[PDB]
Amino acid sequence: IVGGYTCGANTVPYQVSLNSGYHFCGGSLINSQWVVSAAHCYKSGIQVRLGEDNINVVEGNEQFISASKSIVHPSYNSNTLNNDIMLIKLKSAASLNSRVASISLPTSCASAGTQCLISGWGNTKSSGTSYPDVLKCLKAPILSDSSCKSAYPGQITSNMFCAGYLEGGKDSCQGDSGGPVVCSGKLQGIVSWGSGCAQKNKPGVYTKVCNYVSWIKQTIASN
Ligand SMILES: COc1ccc2[nH]cc(CCN)c2c1
Ligand SMILES: COc1ccc2[nH]cc(CCN)c2c1
Ligand SMILES: [Ca+2]
Repeated sequence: IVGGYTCGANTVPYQVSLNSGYHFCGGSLINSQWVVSAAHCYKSGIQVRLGEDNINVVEGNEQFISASKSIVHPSYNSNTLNNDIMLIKLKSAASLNSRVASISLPTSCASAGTQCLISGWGNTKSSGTSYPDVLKCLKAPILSDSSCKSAYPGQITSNMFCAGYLEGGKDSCQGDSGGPVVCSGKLQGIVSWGSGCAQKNKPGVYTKVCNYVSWIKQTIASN
């Protein structure tokens, strides 16, 4: 997260870190057994780390649970990033509490102008590299579909939306991939892609979670 703020330990209780020897992506806990992330975060050997603040220090609220199964969306295209969503099932159920909590799925899509919270352990610099230990947060509005498409000609599908600041300076970045965009208490987005980070006229692009709720629910119901 570039241009954000330190969230505060365990204040984003649905935020997970996906770990394969190191943090490599975010995700969102949606029930005691399941995490939603980006399809571009797929790899084998994932350990889901819940209750994290400092990802390099055991602080006492973590739960570390290995994935039993990953399900990339059937229509994910890794060249265009269309349908950039994946589900991860935990080998055992997380113990839910005030610091490890699921985030509600949307019942309808969110509108341009809605304020959201984007979070992760990604790079905090737009030119250069610095990776934080503690979770970073950014409040950002959803942008209009028209401004999103104008910013990224030929690339925005009906399964994507932009959020952030056309002036630059505030954005998600590398390592925030797969993490949450939460608006009015609902998971509306997943950190998906963008041109650089925090660049003028190049806002972050996010998977439009509301399009996937039926797939998520039916997948959970049979897996
Ligand atoms: C865009 O950066 C990342 C970062 C972490 C990642 N893990 C696995 C993948 C590729 C998915 N098959 C990936 C990509
Ligand atoms: C500019 O390099 C990267 C590298 C990896 C990334 N993952 C997601 C994003 C977009 C964040 N808005 C991103 C950007
Ligand atoms: Ca920790």
